[PDB]
Amino acid sequence: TVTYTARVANARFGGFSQLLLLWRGSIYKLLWRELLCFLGFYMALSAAYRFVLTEGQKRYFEKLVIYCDQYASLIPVSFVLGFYVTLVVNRWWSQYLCMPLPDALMCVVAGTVHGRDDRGRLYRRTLMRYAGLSAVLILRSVSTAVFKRFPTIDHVVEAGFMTREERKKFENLNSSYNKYWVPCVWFSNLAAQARREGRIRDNSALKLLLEELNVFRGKCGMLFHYDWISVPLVYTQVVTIALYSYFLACLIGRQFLDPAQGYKDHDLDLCVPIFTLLQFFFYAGWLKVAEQLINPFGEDDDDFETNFLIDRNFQVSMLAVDEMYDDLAVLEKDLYWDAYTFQGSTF
Amino acid sequence: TVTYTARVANARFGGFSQLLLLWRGSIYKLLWRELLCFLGFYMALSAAYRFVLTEGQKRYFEKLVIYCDQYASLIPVSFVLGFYVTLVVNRWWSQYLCMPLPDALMCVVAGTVHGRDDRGRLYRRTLMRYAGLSAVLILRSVSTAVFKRFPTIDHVVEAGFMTREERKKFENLNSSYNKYWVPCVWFSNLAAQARREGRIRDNSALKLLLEELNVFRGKCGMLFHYDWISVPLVYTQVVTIALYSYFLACLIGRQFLDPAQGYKDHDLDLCVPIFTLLQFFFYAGWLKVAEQLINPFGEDDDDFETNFLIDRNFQVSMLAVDEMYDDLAVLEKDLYWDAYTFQGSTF
Amino acid sequence: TVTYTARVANARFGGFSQLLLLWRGSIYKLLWRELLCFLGFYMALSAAYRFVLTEGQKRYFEKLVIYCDQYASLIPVSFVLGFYVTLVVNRWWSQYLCMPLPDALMCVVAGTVHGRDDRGRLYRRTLMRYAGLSAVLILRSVSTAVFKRFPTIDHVVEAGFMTREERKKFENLNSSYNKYWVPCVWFSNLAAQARREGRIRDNSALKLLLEELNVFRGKCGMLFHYDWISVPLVYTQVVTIALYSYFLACLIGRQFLDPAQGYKDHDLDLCVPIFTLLQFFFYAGWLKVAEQLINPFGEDDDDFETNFLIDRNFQVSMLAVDEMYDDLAVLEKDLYWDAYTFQGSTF
Amino acid sequence: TVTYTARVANARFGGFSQLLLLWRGSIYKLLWRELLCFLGFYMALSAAYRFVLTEGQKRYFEKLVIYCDQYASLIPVSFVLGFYVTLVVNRWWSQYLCMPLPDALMCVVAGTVHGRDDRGRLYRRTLMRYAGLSAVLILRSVSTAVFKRFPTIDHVVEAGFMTREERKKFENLNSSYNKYWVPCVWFSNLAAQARREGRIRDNSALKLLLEELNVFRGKCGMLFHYDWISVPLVYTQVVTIALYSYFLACLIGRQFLDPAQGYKDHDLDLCVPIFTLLQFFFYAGWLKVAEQLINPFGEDDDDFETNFLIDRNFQVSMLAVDEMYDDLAVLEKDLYWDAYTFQGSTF
Amino acid sequence: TVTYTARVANARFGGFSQLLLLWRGSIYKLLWRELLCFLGFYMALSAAYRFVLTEGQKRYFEKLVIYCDQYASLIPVSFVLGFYVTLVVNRWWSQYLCMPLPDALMCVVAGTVHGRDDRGRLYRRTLMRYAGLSAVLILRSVSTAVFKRFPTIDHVVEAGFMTREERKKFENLNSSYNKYWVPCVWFSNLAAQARREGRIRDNSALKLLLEELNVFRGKCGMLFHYDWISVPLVYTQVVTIALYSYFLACLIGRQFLDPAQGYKDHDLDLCVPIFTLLQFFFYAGWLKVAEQLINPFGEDDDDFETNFLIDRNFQVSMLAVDEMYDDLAVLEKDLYWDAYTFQGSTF
Ligand SMILES: Nc1ccc(C(=O)O)cc1
Ligand SMILES: Nc1ccc(C(=O)O)cc1
Ligand SMILES: Nc1ccc(C(=O)O)cc1
Ligand SMILES: Nc1ccc(C(=O)O)cc1
Ligand SMILES: Nc1ccc(C(=O)O)cc1
Ligand SMILES: [Ca+2]
Ligand SMILES: [Ca+2]
Ligand SMILES: [Ca+2]
Ligand SMILES: [Ca+2]
Ligand SMILES: [Ca+2]
Ligand SMILES: [Cl-]
Repeated sequence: TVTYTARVANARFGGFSQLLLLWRGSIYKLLWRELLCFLGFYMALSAAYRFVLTEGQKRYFEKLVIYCDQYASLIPVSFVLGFYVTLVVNRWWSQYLCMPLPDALMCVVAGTVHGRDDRGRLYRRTLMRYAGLSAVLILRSVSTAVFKRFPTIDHVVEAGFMTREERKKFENLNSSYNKYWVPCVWFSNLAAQARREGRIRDNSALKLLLEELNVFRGKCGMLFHYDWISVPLVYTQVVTIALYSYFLACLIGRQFLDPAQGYKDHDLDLCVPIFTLLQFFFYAGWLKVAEQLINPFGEDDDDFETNFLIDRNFQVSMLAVDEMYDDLAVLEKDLYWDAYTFQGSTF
Repeated sequence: TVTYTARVANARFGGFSQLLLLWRGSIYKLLWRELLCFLGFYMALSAAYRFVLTEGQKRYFEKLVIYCDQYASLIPVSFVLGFYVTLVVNRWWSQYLCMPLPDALMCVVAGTVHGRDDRGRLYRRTLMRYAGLSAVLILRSVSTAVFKRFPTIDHVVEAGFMTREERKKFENLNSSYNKYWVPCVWFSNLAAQARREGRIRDNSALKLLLEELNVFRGKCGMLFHYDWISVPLVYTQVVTIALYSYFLACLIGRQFLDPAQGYKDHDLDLCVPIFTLLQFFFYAGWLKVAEQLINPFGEDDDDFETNFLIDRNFQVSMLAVDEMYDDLAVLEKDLYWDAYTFQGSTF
Repeated sequence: TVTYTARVANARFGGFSQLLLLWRGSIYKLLWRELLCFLGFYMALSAAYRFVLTEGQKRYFEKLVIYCDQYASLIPVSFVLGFYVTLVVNRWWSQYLCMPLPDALMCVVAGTVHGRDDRGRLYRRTLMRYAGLSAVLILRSVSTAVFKRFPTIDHVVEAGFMTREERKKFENLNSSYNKYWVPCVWFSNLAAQARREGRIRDNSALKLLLEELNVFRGKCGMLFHYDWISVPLVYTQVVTIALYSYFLACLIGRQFLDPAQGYKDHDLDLCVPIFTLLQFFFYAGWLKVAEQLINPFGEDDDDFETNFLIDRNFQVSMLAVDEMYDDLAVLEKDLYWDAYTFQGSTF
Repeated sequence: TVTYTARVANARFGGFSQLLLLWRGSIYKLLWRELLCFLGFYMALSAAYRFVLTEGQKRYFEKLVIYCDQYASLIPVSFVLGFYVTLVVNRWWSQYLCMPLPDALMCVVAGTVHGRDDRGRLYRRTLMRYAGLSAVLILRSVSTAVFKRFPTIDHVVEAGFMTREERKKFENLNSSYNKYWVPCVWFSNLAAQARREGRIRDNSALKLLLEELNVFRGKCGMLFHYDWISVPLVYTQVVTIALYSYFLACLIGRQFLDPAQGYKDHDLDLCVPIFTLLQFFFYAGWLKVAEQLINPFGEDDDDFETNFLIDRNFQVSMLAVDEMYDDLAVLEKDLYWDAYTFQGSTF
Repeated sequence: TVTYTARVANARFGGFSQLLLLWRGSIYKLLWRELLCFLGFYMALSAAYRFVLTEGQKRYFEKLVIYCDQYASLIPVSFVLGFYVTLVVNRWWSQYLCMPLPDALMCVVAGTVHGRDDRGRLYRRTLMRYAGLSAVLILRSVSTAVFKRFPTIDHVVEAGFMTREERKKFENLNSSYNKYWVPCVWFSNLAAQARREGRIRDNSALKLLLEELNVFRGKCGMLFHYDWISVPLVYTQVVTIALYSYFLACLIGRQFLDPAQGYKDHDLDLCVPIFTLLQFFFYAGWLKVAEQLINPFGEDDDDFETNFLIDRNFQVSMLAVDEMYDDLAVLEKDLYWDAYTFQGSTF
C-alpha cells in the first residue's frame, strides 16, 4: 500500500501535480517497459517505412495505414475496458473489506472472558490466537506474500500461531479441503468450555462471542471465495485482446506518412507519435492498474500489506486481551464534571 | 470455475498475455463456432459479389453496401449490451453469494449442541445433514449439474443426505411446491427438541442456532428466487436481436468493394474483414459471456462447482461437528507468553 | 413471470437464438402494435411525398427531411433513456425482494410455539395466518391482480385469511390509512399471550419471533412505500417526450428521398426504412420494458405471480406449522456414521 | 408526492402517453417559465439579426453563429449532468428511506409494554409519542413544510407532541445543538423505568425495545446528516454553469441564418428552433428534476408528504399501542383447519 | 461543510442561479488560480504567434495547431475522469458515514448504566468519554484539522478527553501501532465492571452495550482503513496526467490562427478562447472537486467539520448521560388521550 492521504488533505494550487514525482506505486513503474516496447515496435515500423520499402511498397503501406486508422475505432476498447475496470475496482475494495480483524473479537474477549490468573490469560490469549491463526491460514492460502512468509505449516508453528499439539490435531484431520475453518471450530469449542467453567459469566456473553467469531470466520470465508471465484477469465481475455488489437492497429495507422503525397490529415511529420503514446499510456495504464488490483494480495507496491496486518493484529490482540485486561484507571472525575489551538435548513 | 488468481498476483511485464493461451473457460472455446459461421456467411457474400453478380447487380450491391455501412450504426448495440451485461454480472455475483454454506451453522452446532456420547453425535450430525439436505434440494432444483447427479429423491437417499424414513415423511407431505424448506423445519424442530432435552444448555444458544438456520434458509430461498425470477425475457430478446441485426448489417456493409469504382473509403481490398471480425469477436464475446453467466449453475467451464461445493460442505460439516467436537489441544502457553522469511496521515 | 433459466443453463451454440421464438412475455407481444403504428405513419408520409406533393412541395419536403435528419440527434434519447431504465430495473428488483415471505417466521413458529394439542395448533396457525393476512392486505393495496382476486375485505374473509370476528375488529378500528399493519399488531399481541401462557418457553424465543415479525412487517411496509413513492413523474414524462419527439423527427428525416435529386446519402431508395424500424424497435422496446417493470404487480406476462405466491405462502406456512410440527423422523445414524452419476492460489 | 403507480400497472398500448396530460408534479409545471425565457432571448436575438444588424454586422454575426455552433459541444453538459443527476437521485431515495416510522417500535411496544390499566396506557402512549416527537423535531429541523406547520416549539406543544412539563425540560437543557435526540433519551429512560416497574416482563424485551429505538434514532440522525451534508456546492455550481453556458452558446449558434448566403447546413429557415427547444427542454428538465429532488422536504409537488406522514404515524402508533393492545379476537379455527375471481429450472 | 439545503428546498424559477454568487466552498475559489495560469500560458503562446514568429514559423505553428486540435481528442479525459470522480464521491460519502457518533451509545448508557449517585454519574460519563476519546484519537490520526487542534496527547489530556492516569496507561502500553482502539478496550472492561457491580442490571443490557461499542469501534476502524488505503496512486497519477496533457494539447490547438490563411474552421479570431476556457473550467473543476473530496478531513471549505462534530458529540453525550439520566417528566395524559398552520394504487 502506497499512502498519500496527508499530501491531499487540502485542495492546494499544485494539488495533484506533486504526486506525479512519486515512483513507488506509480504508473511509470508499472508501465515504462510496456511503453518502451510499444515505442520500439512503432519506430521499427517507421524506420522500415522510411528506409526500406520501395515507392510502390510505400504507397501500399500508406493505403494500409489510412484504413487501419479509420476502422481501428471499431474495437470497443473503452466500453469493455470500463466495464472490466469497474468490476475489478469493486472487487478490490470488497476484498480489502473482507480481511479479518480481531478488534471486535478482542474487545468482546477482554470484556467477557474473565480471570486475572494464568488460566484466564490462557483462555483469552488462546481465543485471540485461534482467530489470528484462522486469518493466517486463509491469508497464506490466498496471499503470495504471506505464503512466502509461511511456506509450510511448520513456519506457522514456529511463528507462535500454532502449537505442536495443535499442529498434530490439524494434520490428523482427514480433510482434502482448506482447513482455515479449523481454528474457528477450536474457538467455538474453547468458548463453550470457558462458559461451562464459569470464565464467561452469562449465556448472552457466549452468544456475543459466537456472533463475533462468526463475523470473523465469514470474513475469512469471503477471502477464500474471492480467491477461488476469479473475475471470469473470458472478460480478462477479451479485455487483453481488445487492448492488444487496438494498439496493433494504432501501431500501423498512427504512422506518419510522407507529407509530399498530399494525404488528408498527413501534413505534419512529428516522427514520434505523442497522442498515440499518450493514448497508449492512458489505456494500457488503465489495464495495468486492473492487473495490479485484480489480485490485491500479491507483492505489487500498491497491494495490501498482509504481513504488516498480520503482525499488527497479533500484537494488538495480545495486548488488548492480556495486558489491558482489567487494567482500568481508577474512576476519576473529568474536566467538565461540574460544568482549539448548525441546527437545520429551516432554521 | 476456472481459477487464475495466482497467475495474476503481481502485475508482471507480460501480465495478462500469458492468460491468452488458456483454452478451458476461454473466449475462444465459447465463440469459435460463432466466429466461424460469421466468417462463412461473409465469404459466401464476398464470393457471390466477386464471381456471380453482373456489373449492374454489382453496382446495386455496392450502393446497398455503402448504405448498410452508414446506418448500421443506428442499432444501439453498445447501450443495450452494456446495460444487459452489467445486470447479468451483478446477478451472477449475487447468486454466487446466495449459495448456502454450513460454516456458520457448523461452528454454532459444535459450540452449542453438546454430548460426547452417541446421542450428541446424532444430534450434531443430523442438524448438519438437514442443512446439507436443504442445500442439495435447492441446488438440484436450480442446478442442472446437481440434478444430473441427483435425478431423483432416491439418489438423494442413496447419497446419505436423506434417510428412508425421512424420505417417507418428505413424500407424504401434501404440497405442490418445492419442498427444499422441509429440512429447515426439521432443523428447527430438532433444535427445539435438543434444547428441551438439555443438549443445548441455554435459550440464547437456541436463538443463535435459529438465527444461523434462518440465514442458511434465506440463502436457499434466494437461490430459488434467482432461479425463478429470470432476467426479463424482453431484455434477452432485445439484446439478441440487436446483436444479430447489427452483425447482419455488418455482413453487408463490411464488404470490400472493387476499388476501381472509386468509392470513398474503399481503396484497399483486404479480402478478410479484420476489424469487423474483431468487432464481432468483442461484441459477440460480451454477449456469450452474458449467456454463460446468466445461469451460473449449468455445466459451462466457468460455471459454479456446485457438486464440489456440496461434497466439500458435507465433509467439512461432518468433520467439524463430529470429529472436532470437544477435541481441543490442552491449553498451552504460546510463544509470546512472556514477551519473516503506519499510524495516520497527520502523523 | 416468464421463466427461461433452464434453457440458458449452458452457453450453447444457438444459445439465445432459441429464445427469439417465444411469444409470452416477449418484446414482440409488447411492441408489435407500436411498431405497426410507427410504420403506418411513415408509409403515410412516404405515400404523400411520392404521390401527392408537387415538385416545389417535394423540394421543400426534402429540405425539411435533411434538416430533421441532422438535428434529430440533439434529442438526448440514449442518456435519459439509460438513466430511466437503470432506475426502473433497480426498483424492480428491490420491489421483488420486498415481497414478504413466511419461511423465516414459519421456521421460528415451528421451533418456538409449542403444543401438540388443539391450542398449540391454533396458536401456530393463527400466527402464520396473521402474517399471511398482512401480506394479502398490502398486496391487494399495491397489486391490481390481487385486488381483482380480493376486491373487498369480504373476499378476504371468505378466503380464510380473516375471520368474521377479526373482520369486525378490523372494520371497527378508527383509521383513515391502510390497515395492513393491523395483523402485525395482532401477531405481536398473540405472541405475547403465547409467551405468557407458556406456549413459548423462553424470552429469547419471543424476541426472535418479534424480530422475524418486524422483518416481515418491514417488507410489507417497503411494498407500501414503493407503491406510494412512484418514480418521479417528471422523469416518466421527460423520457416519454424524448422518445416521441425523436421518433417523430425520425418519421420525417428517415424518409427516402428521390435519388434523382442527387442529395448526398440518398442514392438507394429501399422504400421500407429498416434501420429506423430497428432503431425504433430497440429504443421503444427499452421504454416498453421500463413500462412493464415500472409496476411489477400488474397483470403483464412478466409481472410477479402475486396470487401464486399468496397461495404458495399460505399452503407452505400451514404445512410447516401444523403438519410438520414435532413430526421428526427418529434420530437414525446416517450413511457416513463410521466413515456422482481447490485450496488456494498460492498452493 | 404525485402517485401514478396504478395507471402504469400494465404496459398498455398508450402506456406512458396518458401521463403526458398531467399538470401537477409535471415537467411543464417546473419548466414552462424557463422555456419561455429561453425562447424569448432567442427570438430577441433573431429579431435583432433580422431587422437591426446591417449587412456587415449580419455577416459577422453569421460567422460568430457558425463558430458557437461547432464548439458549444466542448461544454461537457451530458457528462457532468449525468453524474450530478445520478448522485441526486441516489440521495433522494436514501433520504426517503431515512424517514423514521414507528411501525416496528409500535409493534414492539404493543407486544412488550403491558397493562390494561391507565398506567400501561400512559407508558405505551408516552413511548410512541416520544418517538413521534423525535421525528417531528428532526423534520421541522430539515423540512420547510413541517417548520411552517410547527414554526415554534409552542406549536409542537399545542399539537400534543410535547407537554408543558416536557417543554420546560426541553428548554432548560443547556445545549447549543439540535435537540431532536432528547426524546430518544427520554424513551430510553422510560423504557428502563417500565422494565424496573415490571411493565416490561423480561430483559430481552427491553433489549428489543432499545434496539428498535436505536434504529428509529439512527433514521432521525441520518435525516439530520443528509440535511447538513448537502451535495457539494462545487458540483451544483459546475452543473448550473455548464447548463447556462451551453444554452447561451446554443442561443447564438442555433440561430437560423439567411439561406441566401449559401452557408452549409443553413438552407431551411424554420424561424422557431424546435430541436434546440427540445434539447433545452430535456437538459433543463433533467437539471430542474435534480433541483426538485435535491431537497425532497420542501414544498414541491413531488416532494415528500412529511406532514401527512407525521399525522399518519401519530394516529397509527396511538391506535396500535392504545386501542389494539390486548384486543385480539378469540382464537378461532380457520377455514382450512381440517383441509380466485413452479419448482425449478432442472425440473 | 458549506450548507445550502434550505435555499434549494423548492425548485423555484431562479433555483440554482442564486447559488452561483456564493464564494465560500465554491468552484471559483478552488479554480481561479488554475484558470488564470491556463489563460496566461495561452495568451503567452498567442502573443508569441502574433508578434514573434516569422511567416514560415507561423505556417509551421499553424500546421502544428491543426494537428494538436484533431488528435488531442485521443486523450480519454472523460472516461478516466468519470471513473475517478465516481470512485472519489462514493468514498467521500462512505467516509462521512464512517465518522463515529455516540448517540446510540449514549441512549444505551442512559437506559442501562444506573445510579443517581456520584458513582453512576462517573460510570456513565467515563463510558461516554472513552467513546469520545477513541473518536478523537482516530480523528487526529486521520484529520489534519483535528491534529492541529490536538498536536500531542498532552493536548488531549488538557481537553478533558484523557486523564493523567489514563495518559500514563496509554503511553506505557508497548505498541508500535495506532492506539485508538485502547479506549474501546477500556470501555469493554468498564462495562464488564459495571455489570459485575450491579450498575448494569442484566446480561442483555451488557450485550447491547458491547454491540453498540463494537459498532462505534468499527466506525473508527473504518475511518482508519479509509485513511490508510488511499485511492490507488496509479489512478490519481493517470487522471492528473490526462488532464494536464489534454489541456496542453488544447493550449496549442485552441489557438486562433490568422483567418487570412483560409484554414477551414478558422474564420473568426475571438482572441480569448471561451469554449476552451469553459471546457477547462468544467474538466479542471471536476478534477479539483475530486481533489477536495479525496481527503474530506483536511481544511477545505467543503471538508467535514470534524472539530465541530467532536465538540457537539462530547457535549451531547455528557448531557444525555449525566443531566438527562432518570430525569423524565411525570407521566401525563397527552392531548388525544380520550380522542396545520393514500391507501394504494388498486384503490
Ligand atoms: N496520422 C497520425 C495521426 C496521429 C498520430 C499521433 O498523434 O500519434 C500520428 C500519426
Ligand atoms: N468497407 C469496409 C470497411 C471496414 C471493413 C473491416 O475492417 O472489416 C471492411 C470493409
Ligand atoms: N435517408 C434515410 C436514412 C436512413 C434510413 C433508414 O435506415 O431507415 C432511411 C432513409
Ligand atoms: N443552424 C441551426 C441548427 C439547428 C437549429 C435547431 O434545430 O434549433 C436551428 C438552427
Ligand atoms: N481553432 C479554435 C477552436 C476553438 C477555440 C475555442 O473555442 O476556444 C479556439 C480556437
Ligand atoms: Ca496484483
Ligand atoms: Ca450458464
Ligand atoms: Ca407493469
Ligand atoms: Ca426540492
Ligand atoms: Ca481535501
Ligand atoms: Cl440477543
